[PDB]
Amino acid sequence: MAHHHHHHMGTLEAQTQGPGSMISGLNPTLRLFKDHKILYSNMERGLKPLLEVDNFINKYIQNKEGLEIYDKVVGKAAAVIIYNIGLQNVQAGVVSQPAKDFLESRGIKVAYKKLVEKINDRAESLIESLENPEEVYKYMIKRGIIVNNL
Repeated sequence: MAHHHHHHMGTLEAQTQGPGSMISGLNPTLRLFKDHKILYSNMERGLKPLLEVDNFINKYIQNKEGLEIYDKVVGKAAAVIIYNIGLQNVQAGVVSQPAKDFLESRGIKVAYKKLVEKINDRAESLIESLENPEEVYKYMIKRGIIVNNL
């Protein structure tokens, strides 16, 4: 038994396709992981840096909770910033002694390298309570170690 079909006009009107993507041979010097698995990949310089992905962590990263991060150099600015982000699992290539100390002191599990005892910054010998990142942040402007440029 066959069925006779009733014909119908297509009448379709589609929309433009979205943008593609690009890579850089420099590779993501900044990175986010979950269960050591690559969650996200980013640069600290260029468009959408470590500063901007911080400036909306909550909005960009829904899974901020218990997440891991990777950076280049944990200086004073990177110490205050990582503390501002509030991540418990971090990795870096290099780290300043007061920075590594502060991170491990907050109970942040970190993987990084540098053999030093003291970075010559006068805030250390002046400020009694190294609890508040805003005290050192001002001196961080004074020495200008907020910009990653030697």
